[PDB]
Amino acid sequence: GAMGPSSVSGAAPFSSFMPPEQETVHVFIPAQAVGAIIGDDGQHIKQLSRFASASIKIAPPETPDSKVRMVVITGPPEAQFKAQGRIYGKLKEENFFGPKEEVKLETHIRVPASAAGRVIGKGGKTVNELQNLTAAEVVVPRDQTPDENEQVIVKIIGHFYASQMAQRKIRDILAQVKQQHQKGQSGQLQA
RNA sequence: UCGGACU
Repeated sequence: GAMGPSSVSGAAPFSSFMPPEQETVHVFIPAQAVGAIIGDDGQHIKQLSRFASASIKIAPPETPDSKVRMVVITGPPEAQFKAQGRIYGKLKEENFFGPKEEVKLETHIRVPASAAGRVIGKGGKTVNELQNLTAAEVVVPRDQTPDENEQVIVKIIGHFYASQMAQRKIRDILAQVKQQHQKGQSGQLQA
């Protein structure tokens, strides 16, 4: 509903719209915590957009899991690190579940189905390593349960410092797997 | 040494 005639035609058609084809993570916070993030004039979450340099979209009560709300963080690692830690710490400052409890969010990151059992380490090894030492609990889907685009989602349950280290290591191994797949023997023992 | 677990 923007009926702008646009009669002005400059040699430089400055397009004010931006396509968020950036790295998109989905992390959810309890519905009570959503009130703290969104509640501030209903724009503080949208402030995160420019602040974290990302396209911030908030989930309405659409999905049956509406006991929580999934936030759509579309942006580079800049936004991933900034927004994720920002909201994570925000749950702490808001004295919801911070002084008497540790904030435990679930970050969904994009992993290829062909590497689902790879990011979990050599048989749930990354879970043991990251949970015990880093306090980052990493969980994968049962076997894979893949999307047609061979997409699976792996969850990070922990704390800001842990989650960042975990998601970095996961994508670290992950990326190098796909590279090894391409620049190698694909996935067969022929020679 | 690239498998599958832990919820």
